[PDB]
Amino acid sequence: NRAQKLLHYLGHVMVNGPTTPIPVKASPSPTDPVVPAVPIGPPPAGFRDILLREGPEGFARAVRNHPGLLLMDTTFRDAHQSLLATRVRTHDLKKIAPYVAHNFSKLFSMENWGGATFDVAMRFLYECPWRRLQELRELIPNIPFQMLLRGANAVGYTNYPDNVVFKFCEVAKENGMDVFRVFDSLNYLPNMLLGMEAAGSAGGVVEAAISYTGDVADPSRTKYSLQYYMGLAEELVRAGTHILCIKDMAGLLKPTACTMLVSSLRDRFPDLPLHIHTHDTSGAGVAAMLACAQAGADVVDVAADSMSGMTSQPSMGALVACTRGTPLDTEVPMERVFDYSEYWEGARGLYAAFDCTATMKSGNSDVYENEIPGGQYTNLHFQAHSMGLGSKFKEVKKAYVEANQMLGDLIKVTPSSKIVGDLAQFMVQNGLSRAEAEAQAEELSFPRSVVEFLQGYIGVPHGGFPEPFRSKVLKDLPRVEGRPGASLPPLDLQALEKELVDRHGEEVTPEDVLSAAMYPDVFAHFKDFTATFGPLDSLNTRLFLQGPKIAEEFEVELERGKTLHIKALAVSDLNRAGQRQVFFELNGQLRSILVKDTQAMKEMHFHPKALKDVKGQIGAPMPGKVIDIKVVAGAKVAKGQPLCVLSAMKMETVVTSPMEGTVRKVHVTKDMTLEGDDLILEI
Amino acid sequence: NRAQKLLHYLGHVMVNGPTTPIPVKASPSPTDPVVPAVPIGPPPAGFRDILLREGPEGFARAVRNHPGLLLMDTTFRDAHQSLLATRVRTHDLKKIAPYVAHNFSKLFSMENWGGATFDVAMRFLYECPWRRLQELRELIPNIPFQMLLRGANAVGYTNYPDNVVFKFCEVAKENGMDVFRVFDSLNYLPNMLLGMEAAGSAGGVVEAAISYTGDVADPSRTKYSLQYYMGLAEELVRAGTHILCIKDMAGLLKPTACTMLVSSLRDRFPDLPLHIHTHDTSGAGVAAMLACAQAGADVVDVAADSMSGMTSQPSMGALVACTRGTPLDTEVPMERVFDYSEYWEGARGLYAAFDCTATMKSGNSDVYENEIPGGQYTNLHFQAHSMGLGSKFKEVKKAYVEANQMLGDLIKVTPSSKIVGDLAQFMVQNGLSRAEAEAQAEELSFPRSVVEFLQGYIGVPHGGFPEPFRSKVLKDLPRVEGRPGASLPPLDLQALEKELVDRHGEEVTPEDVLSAAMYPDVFAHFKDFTATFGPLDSLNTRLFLQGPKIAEEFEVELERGKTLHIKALAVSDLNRAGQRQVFFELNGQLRSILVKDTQAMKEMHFHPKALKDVKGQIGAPMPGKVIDIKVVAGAKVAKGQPLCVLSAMKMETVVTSPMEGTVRKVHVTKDMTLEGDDLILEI
Ligand SMILES: *C(=O)CCCC[C@@H]1SC[C@@H]2NC(=O)N[C@@H]21
Ligand SMILES: *C(=O)CCCC[C@@H]1SC[C@@H]2NC(=O)N[C@@H]21
Repeated sequence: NRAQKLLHYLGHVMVNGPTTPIPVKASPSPTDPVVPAVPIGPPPAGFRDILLREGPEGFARAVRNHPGLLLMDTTFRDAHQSLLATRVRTHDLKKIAPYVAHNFSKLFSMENWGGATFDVAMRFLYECPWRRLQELRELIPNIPFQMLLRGANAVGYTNYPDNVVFKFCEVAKENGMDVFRVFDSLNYLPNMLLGMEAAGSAGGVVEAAISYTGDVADPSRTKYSLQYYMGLAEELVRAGTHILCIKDMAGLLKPTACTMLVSSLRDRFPDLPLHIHTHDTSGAGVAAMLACAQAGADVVDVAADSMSGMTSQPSMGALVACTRGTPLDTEVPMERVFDYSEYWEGARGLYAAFDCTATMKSGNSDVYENEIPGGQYTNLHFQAHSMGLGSKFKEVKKAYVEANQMLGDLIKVTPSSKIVGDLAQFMVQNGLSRAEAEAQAEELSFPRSVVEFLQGYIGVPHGGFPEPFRSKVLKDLPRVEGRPGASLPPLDLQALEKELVDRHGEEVTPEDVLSAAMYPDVFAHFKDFTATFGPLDSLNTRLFLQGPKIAEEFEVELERGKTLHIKALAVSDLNRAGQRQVFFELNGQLRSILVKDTQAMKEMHFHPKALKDVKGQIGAPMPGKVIDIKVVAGAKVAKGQPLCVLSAMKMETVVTSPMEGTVRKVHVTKDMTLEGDDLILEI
Repeated sequence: NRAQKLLHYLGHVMVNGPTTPIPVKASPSPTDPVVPAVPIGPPPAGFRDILLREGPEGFARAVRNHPGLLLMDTTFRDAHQSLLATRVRTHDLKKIAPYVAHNFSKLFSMENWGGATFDVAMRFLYECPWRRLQELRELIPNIPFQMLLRGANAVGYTNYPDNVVFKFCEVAKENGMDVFRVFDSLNYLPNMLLGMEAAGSAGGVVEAAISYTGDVADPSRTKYSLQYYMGLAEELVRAGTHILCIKDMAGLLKPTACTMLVSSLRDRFPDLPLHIHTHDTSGAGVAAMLACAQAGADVVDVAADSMSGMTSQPSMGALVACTRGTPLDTEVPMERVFDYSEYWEGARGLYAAFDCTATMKSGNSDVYENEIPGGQYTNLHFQAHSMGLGSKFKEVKKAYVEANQMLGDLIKVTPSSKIVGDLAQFMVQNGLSRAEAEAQAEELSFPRSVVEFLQGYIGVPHGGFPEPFRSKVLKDLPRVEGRPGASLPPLDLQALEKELVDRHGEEVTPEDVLSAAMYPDVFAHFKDFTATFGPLDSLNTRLFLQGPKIAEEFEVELERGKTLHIKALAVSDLNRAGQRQVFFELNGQLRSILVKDTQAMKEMHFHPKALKDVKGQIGAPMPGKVIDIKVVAGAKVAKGQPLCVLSAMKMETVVTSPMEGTVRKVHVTKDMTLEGDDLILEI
């Protein structure tokens, strides 16, 4: 009963379309991604060998004592979150993972988990994220792995109790995660210290990421000054971080600001490794990374050349070529870069339904005025499409700016940017301005994320909440102040394990109860879907998003040894219950799949009958047209008296009543062409 | 391997259409024929009981001593030969045979075999005629059967040797035939005596049928006078016939001529039974039959009221009603007639593709000027449709009159009418008049039936052949005079049995070798078809001519006990070899049928290549357009010299020759937009 669920999925996708929401109506390309040649044998030695040999402090001293620029690949997580709405599957990553393991041994790390990959992998792709992590950990053994962990937000959207995040880092380090980049939205310091403690006690390398916004080189803006970042970095180094990081999530770091900030961090902490992360939204990413690498940055984040650009990271080939021959040489050969970007061009062609290039064709300097991050940009375009706002995204960006100013000049990264984007979609859908919605603040019903933020369930912003808005929206809802994670009670995780073993099965693991603690309803619907259709992980992307075509024999190997040569021969028409039939040739023998179509129902309405059991139910003895009614609705009549007269083709009849009674209502109007045995009078 | 051939037939009819030629593009009606209620038990006693009890002479004395008019039903043979091109199957006859056996016990006989039913049952319907005869002989035991046998023509179209017709009557009497109506086309007397001897020595009742033509009441026409019929009847009574018959095959008997001829035959032979057969083409059939029954006729031929009329027999209900209360009472109840005609209205609705009423909506008095018989009328319309003359049938009838006059005023019945109709289609297809084709008689190529008739292989006409035409068409072909059947050698029938057992199987019976003696190639193609698709006899007519529809469960019971509930679920698209696939649900399990489509082939042509193995094969290195040729076809050139120049999108190339040689031909013309690697010069 394994190929039957797969054929049910394939027929359901053929007849009804894909169960994924599709924002751009397009098909996957017929061209396959070209995987290059990989030398057979064990891969080279990398930085994970020195990590497992001498710990995180020796890893930090090795990355600090490396002559030249080090790179981190973000193609597996942040490139397709910025460009393809986080929709790239584990199949296309596993096809290129041995090439990366053989040829990119000199990388610092590789971000391939965390962010929005958790929620999208369970929600839209029907995959387990721990399964992707384990598969790529077997495939790439020589390069350290890196995950993007929020403060007390783990991989969710709100603050969690401490035991859940500690257990989350414990199990993620158990599965294979090496480097943990911990950041917070509002730069709220105890949430950062909590996330750093949870990441450090699990045994992993800690990368304390400071969220950057504004401009430190512009003295006109004084809220997030250079001294603000210097004090934040001083306290984060005082908590025992191993690598400091600057997360510029919108792409706002300019070369002068880069030189100023990295030189301040280098002459304040002379032996601490600096990592810079930026997006190339404004079009100045490679220039900013060259400014950082000359100012004293150690690791910078890149992506493959076909998977970089618009809202993504800077390009790997441009960073390799722009440092060739310099003292900052990365000594990576460019031909391996060419083959890797060749693969990702072929693989990006498969995801044309979620692609950024259907709307945005080049960069945009207006990110200097709306400050939207890139992953949020593509996921926000999808979310605005799925709520009817799919043709008003410029107004969503304008209300984005308005909602940033209205909520008190927040630092927008994931959670806070999700709050500002929810408020922007609310202000677009209800036509409200800034002052127009602050005047009606005590009347309107803001969404759960905005009201939950104004309560303070994610933390406290810099300079405090907007207190007139917080007084007008929150009437008497509880304002839990201080730290949200030090107030909420710990979830009994063995109770949740006991709650989940009696619903799905007995292969429920701690990874599953962490998936259900982070997302209860998404894990429930994911488990129901994978009960119905089974492991759709090992399908290719054209099969997953499009199904097969007629008379084209395709090969599916679900598990080890179990191979299936499947043809799709015909699709019938609809049955009595609105169901179609699909005919397959599975392993050479004919099989049949019955799938419910989803559009051919809910089309019926007509006039009711005249029920014969009651003599006071006067109906039409013959069809035609009501030409005159002789009764007043409310009086009573005798039997034999005329009530209504009807006419048909050369025929006219007068309706008589069979017995007495009070005329309740005249059910028929004037000149209503009714059928036979249809009710004209209730009596 | 029995349901597979049936499903192959059903899928072949679904995808490709019916293998029958269809003259009128229409579908069988969704209404089923309403079979009435039949009382359970043994049927009444009829005339076959007195036949089997006292022989043909006692049968003749019983039909001669019956007070009142006797009827013969022609609905099973002559009605659908006149109206539906002989296409009614054994299924629809078997559905009403027990009703006839229970309710029409007072019939004289029932014509249900012979005529064109043999050739059409093997050729277009894929049935054995002996199978129909045996099935209806089990179903109707109380009524004598009647067959229409030609002279020395048996059930064919030319004269046969004596042993074949004697064996034919032997086996037909063995199978269940009781009454044999023997007639000849030219009223050639020794062929009539041969057919009467073959029918009488087998042990059956002999009905000597005189073919009627012209008008005995009109003294202006003197060729077929009343004395001619009187002398013919005198010699046919002198040969020992049991029942005399007048076959008016075109419908030319008028009431005065009927009274004159039947009164002459009654006062010449006072104790011999007279049978009259007519068609209702002119619209005076019931009046003529009432005139015959009052003049002294004993049996008249009728048909069911929904299966009578236009070119068919007179109506049974009109004959029953017009003799009610008279001394000529038939004592048949009219309600049984109503139910029988109700069945045949429902069953005639199934044969809408072969129906007379698509062209002819009422009778026609022009049969007084063209003299076409009714069965020939419908079969001739089919034959003119299958030879491209389907829209020129009025010209076929005009050339019919011309070919009657041109061939010497023949008596037109089956063979002779087939000769005149072949000549009429020849004169329509070649635009010839009468004298225009007799002037070119020595030049043209008349068909095999006309030339074979002018040789005299069917017999000698009254007054001799047209001797200028017989001299001009026949140059030196052998004119076998006298009797054709007393000249030809007898066929070795055991040799033909030995020839047929080593081709099809070992269930080859004498009925099969008579079928192959009468029609060799039709029996061969019929045996190949029934080897491929099996016994298609037990299908209903909508299934046979139309196939099934999608998602409509139909029941087929091929043989005793073996029942099949078949659904048809889907039909795919075409394969590589142009074949479609049909999906069935046979007995509840899914089956697949692969049928060759017949239209999606024979579409390819383009320019040939330039073959690389020869250096003297100069072809186009790039596509484009020939703009100038610099060579003269015939001279020889050196290598490096320009030959042709070609242009494409912003590109122009000059063709050089690789070596020397003589330019044979310039293969390309001016401004021929050719492809790449396409030949421009042979050298
Ligand atoms: C669900 O659609 C997955 C994307 C949801 C929003 C994600 S979470 C990370 C990015 N930051 C943000 O505010 N939106 C993006
Ligand atoms: C074949 O199509 C069966 C009909 C062929 C002609 C038949 S034979 C009897 C009728 N008489 C005649 O001349 N044509 C009809």
